Amino acid sequence: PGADAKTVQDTVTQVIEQNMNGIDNLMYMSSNSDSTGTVQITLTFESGTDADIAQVQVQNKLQLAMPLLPQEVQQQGVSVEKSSSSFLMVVGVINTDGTMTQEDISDYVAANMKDAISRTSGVGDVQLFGSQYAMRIWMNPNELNKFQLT
Amino acid sequence: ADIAQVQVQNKLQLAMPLLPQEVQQQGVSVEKSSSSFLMVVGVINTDGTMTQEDISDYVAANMKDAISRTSGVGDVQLFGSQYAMRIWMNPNELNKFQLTPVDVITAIKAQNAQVAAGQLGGTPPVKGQQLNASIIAQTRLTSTEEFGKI
Amino acid sequence: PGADAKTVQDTVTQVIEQNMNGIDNLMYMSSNSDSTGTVQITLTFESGTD
Amino acid sequence: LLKVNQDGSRVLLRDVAKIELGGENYDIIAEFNGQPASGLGIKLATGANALDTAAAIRAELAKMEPFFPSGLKIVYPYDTTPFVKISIHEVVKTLVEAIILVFLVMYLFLQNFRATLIPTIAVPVVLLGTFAVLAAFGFSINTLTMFGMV
Amino acid sequence: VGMAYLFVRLPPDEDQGVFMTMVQLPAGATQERTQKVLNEVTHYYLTKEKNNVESVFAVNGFGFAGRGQNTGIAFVSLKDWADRPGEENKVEAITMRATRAFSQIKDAMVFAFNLPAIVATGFDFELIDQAGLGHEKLTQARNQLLAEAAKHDMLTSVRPNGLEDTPQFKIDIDQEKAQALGVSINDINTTLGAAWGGSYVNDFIDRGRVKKVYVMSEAKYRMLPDDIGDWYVRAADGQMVPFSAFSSSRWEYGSPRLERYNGLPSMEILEAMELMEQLASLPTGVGYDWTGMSYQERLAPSLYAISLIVVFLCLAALYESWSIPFSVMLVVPLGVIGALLAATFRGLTNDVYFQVGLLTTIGLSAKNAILIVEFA
Amino acid sequence: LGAAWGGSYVNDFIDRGRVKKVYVMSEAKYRMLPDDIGDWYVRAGQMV
Amino acid sequence: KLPTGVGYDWTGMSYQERLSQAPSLYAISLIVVFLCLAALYESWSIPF
Amino acid sequence: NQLLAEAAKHPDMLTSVRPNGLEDTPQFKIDIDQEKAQALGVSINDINTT
Repeated sequence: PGADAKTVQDTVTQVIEQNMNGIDNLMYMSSNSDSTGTVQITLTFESGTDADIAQVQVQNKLQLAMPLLPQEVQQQGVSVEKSSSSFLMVVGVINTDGTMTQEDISDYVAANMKDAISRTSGVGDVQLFGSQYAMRIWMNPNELNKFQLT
Repeated sequence: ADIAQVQVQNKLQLAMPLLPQEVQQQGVSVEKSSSSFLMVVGVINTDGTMTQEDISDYVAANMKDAISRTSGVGDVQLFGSQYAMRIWMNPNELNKFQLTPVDVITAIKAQNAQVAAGQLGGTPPVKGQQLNASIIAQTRLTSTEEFGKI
Repeated sequence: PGADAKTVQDTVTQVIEQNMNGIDNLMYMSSNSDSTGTVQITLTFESGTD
Repeated sequence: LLKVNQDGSRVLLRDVAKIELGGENYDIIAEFNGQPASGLGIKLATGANALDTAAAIRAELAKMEPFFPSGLKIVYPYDTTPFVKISIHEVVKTLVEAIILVFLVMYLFLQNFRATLIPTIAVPVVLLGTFAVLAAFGFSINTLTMFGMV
Repeated sequence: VGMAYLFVRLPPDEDQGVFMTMVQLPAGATQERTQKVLNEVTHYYLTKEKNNVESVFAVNGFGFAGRGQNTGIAFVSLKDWADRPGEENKVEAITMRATRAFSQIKDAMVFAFNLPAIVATGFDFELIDQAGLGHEKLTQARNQLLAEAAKHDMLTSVRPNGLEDTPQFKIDIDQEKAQALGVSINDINTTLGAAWGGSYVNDFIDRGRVKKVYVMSEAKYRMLPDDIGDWYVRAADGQMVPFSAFSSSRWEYGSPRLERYNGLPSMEILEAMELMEQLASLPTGVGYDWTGMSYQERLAPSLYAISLIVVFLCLAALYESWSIPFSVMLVVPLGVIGALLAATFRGLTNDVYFQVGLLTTIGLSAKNAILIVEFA
Repeated sequence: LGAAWGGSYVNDFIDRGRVKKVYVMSEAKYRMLPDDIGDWYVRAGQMV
Repeated sequence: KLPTGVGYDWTGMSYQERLSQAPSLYAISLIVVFLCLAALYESWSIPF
Repeated sequence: NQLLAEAAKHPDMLTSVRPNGLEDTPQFKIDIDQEKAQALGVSINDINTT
C-alpha cells in the first residue's frame, strides 16, 4: 500500500521473479506492477499439465522469496491461486428499502458471505466489488502541530 | 516423482520449527535432483576486453535465467558469480576516524532505501479533485559514485 | 503458551481460518480454542480425496 | 491516551483525529441500475466444471438468505451459465423430433404401420448406447458431442 | 472444376446473452471524472436500449485492463432471446450501435464488445528490452514501430496495451540538513508514508470478527502540493520542523504500469492470414515475442490424404478388383457441392461445424454408392 | 568480527535495471593472518 | 423457533446420512434380474 | 439453554440431549491503568512482559 510502479517492481516483482526457475511444463511468464501498488505475475503451463502440482511447485519456489519481501507486503498477505481469467458469474446485493449505503452493503457481503463462497469447491478466485470495514483514523496535522506530536 | 516430492514436503514441515535459525533466510528447499551434468556451455571472449568477472556476470544476468526456464532443464549451475557492489573497508582508516563496520552498515542501509510514500489526490477524495499524481521519495543507488558519496 | 480461550480464539484461530479458501474437495471445518493455549482446526474432505 | 500536559491536562486520540468506521480501501465502488450495490466476482478454478459450480454457489447463497437484514435481496447480473443449459436443451429437442419424422417419413413411403416400428426402436438404442460409451471413455456431454450425435 | 474455385471463396460467435463495456480515461483522471462517464453509459443503455437491456451493474475503479482510479467497467445483461427478435436485437448489433454511439464522448475510450468462448483473432505482440537499455529507449522504440504502421488486412488498428507516462511529484530530502536539525530520517519517512499513503497498524474485534486498523491523514490535507507545508516533525531537542526546512520538490514524469515478459522489460502491442511480415519491420537491441493466441496458433491435409488412401484400400479389400474401388470414391466431389454452394450463399465461412458435415456427407454418399455397386 | 572477516549482505541496488546485492567486507590485505586480529578496533567514545 | 440470528447444521455422522438412495439401487436390480431370467427361459411370467 | 430443556419435553422421541462442551467458569480479571501508569513513568510493554 502506498507504493508506485517503480518501487513495487524493484522491491517485489524482480525479487519474486528471479526465483521462478526449474518449474516443469512452463510456457511463459508475464507480470504487471502498477501505481496502485499491486503485483500480478502469471505463469502459463502447457496444455495437459496437472494444475494442482503446478501450483505446488510455484508455491515451493515462492516460499524461498518470502523472507526477502518487505514487511508491508507480507502483512497484507500474498496469494497463489489457479483461477481462470473471465468471471464465471457475478452476484449483486442491493438494498430495496434504502437503509444502507455502499459501505454498509460491502461490509455485509465481506463479513458474512465472502468466506463461505471462497471455500466452495471449484471457485478459484473471488473478487469483491467494494470494501470491508476497518477502524479508520483520520489524523489532523494542525492538531498534531499544536500538541507537539507526530 | 511428483508424489514423492509432495509427501517429502508435507512430512518435512512437521520438523521445520525445530531448526534454530534458518527457518527464514531462504532455508529448507525440497526439489527433485539428478546427479550429473547433461551439458556444459562455455563462454569465452576472443578479443581481450572482458575478464573472468565480466564474462561470468554477463552469463549470470543475461542468459542464466532464460536457460533455467527452458523446457526440460532442471538445476542450472553457474561457474562464476553475478556482480555485487563490493565495499572493501580499511581497518587502519576507520580507526583514525573512530568508526566501525556497524556504522558503515547503518549509514548504507539508511541512504540506499526505496521508500513508498503515498500519492496526492488519492481516494477518498474531496469534491472538486482534479489531480491523481504519485509521490516519489528517495530511491536506490545505481552507481559506484553514488555509493561513494554516502 | 499463556493465552486463554478468547486470546487464542481471536489472534490465531480467526486469522488462520480466514485464509482457508481455494482447497479442493472440502466438506466442512471446525475448531476448538481451549484455555491451555491450544487451538485445533480440523478439515474434512470428500471421500476419495487424495 | 497520548500524553499529559504540564498542568496535568490529557490529550486523547479523539482530540487530534476523527475516528470513523470506513472501508479498507476506497478505490472501488459499484452501482446497480443507479442505486448503490456491492457484489462478488466469482472466477472458476482450473479443471472445475462450470455448471455444477454455479449450482453450488446458488445452493450456498440459499443457506445464508434467511438471516439477511431487513430488505436486502440479491440479484444476478452478468452470468454465463443459463445460455449453456438452453443451448444443450435446444439441440436435444431437434433430435427427438427427427425420430417422429422418420417414423412418419418412412410410414409415408411404406404404408404398413407394423413395419414402421423397427427403426423407431433402433435409433434410440444406439443413441443411448453412445452415452454409455462416452461414460466409459471419460468424456462429457457438450455442444460438440450432442452435435456429433445429431 | 467449379468446386475448386468455390472452396477457395469461403473464409460462430454466439450472442451469449450478455456482454461487457470497458471504459478508460487518460492517465491522471480522478474518480468522479470517471463516475460521470459511467453514468453516461448506464443512462444510454437503460434508456436508448430500453427494449433489450435488463440491468447494468456498472463498477467504478475496477477493470480488466488493470486496476486504477480512472479505469472502469460495466457489465450488462439482456432480455431473453425469444423476447429480442430480429438481426438488429442481437449482441453483435447492440455492441456496434453503442460503440458507434460512444465516440461522441470526449477524452474517453469506451467500447462495448462481446466475448467468444475459450481464450478478437488478432496478433498479440511483445517488445522485449533484451540489452539493458531503459524505459525511454523502449518507449522511443515502441512508437517507432507503431508510427511505421502505414502500408494499409489484419493490421488496421494496432496500438499498445500499457498506459502512457504521467506526471509524478518528486520530493528530495537532504540528509545533512536533517542530521543538522536533529530530526531522524525514519521519522521523516514514517510521517510521510502514514500521512499520504496510509499505514496498517494492527487488528481489532468488530462484532466478533477480526478487522484491520488503519492510519491516514484526512482527505482535506493531502490534495495539493501546497499541503506538504502543513506537516511537521519532532526534532531531537523537542521542536517541530516543517518539510521546507530539509526538502525540495519538482514535477517529473513516470509510468503508471510497468510490464515484464519472461523476466525482461517489455511493451505489449495489441484478406489476411496473420501478419507474417510483422517481424521484419529494427532499432538498437530489442526483440520480438508472440504470446497468447499468437504463440498458440503458430506452434490438415497430412491427415486428410491418409484418410482417402485408406478408404480405397478398405474398398479394394471389399470388392477385390483394383478398379472397382475407384467408382466408390468418385462420388466424393459430387456430394461436396451441396455444402459449398449453400455455405457460399449465406456467408457461413468454414467453421468446424461446416467442415465436419462435409465429412458426414462424403461418408454417406459412399454408403449410397456401395450398396448399389455391390448388387450391380 | 562478522562483517570484517566474513562479509555481510546489507541490501540491494539497481544495476542496469536488474536487482543486485550489496556486501561490506574487509580488504584482503587485512584478513590473512592471525596477527591481523589486533588491527580491528571496536568503539566503546574510545576504541578498544 | 429459536431466537432470530441462530441457525443449525448437521455434522459428523449425521451429515452424510442426510446427503445420500437404497430402494433405487435395488429397484433396478429387480428389473435387471427379471430381464436376465426372461432372457434365460425365453419367456415371460417364468421370472415371476 | 432454550433449545435444551425445551426439547426435553419430548422424552418419547429424544433421550439424553447433553451439551458436549465446558461451561463458563470464573476468571481473574486485572486491568492496568493507562493514566496512572503513564504518570509514574512505567511502560505498558514492560508491564505486560513482566
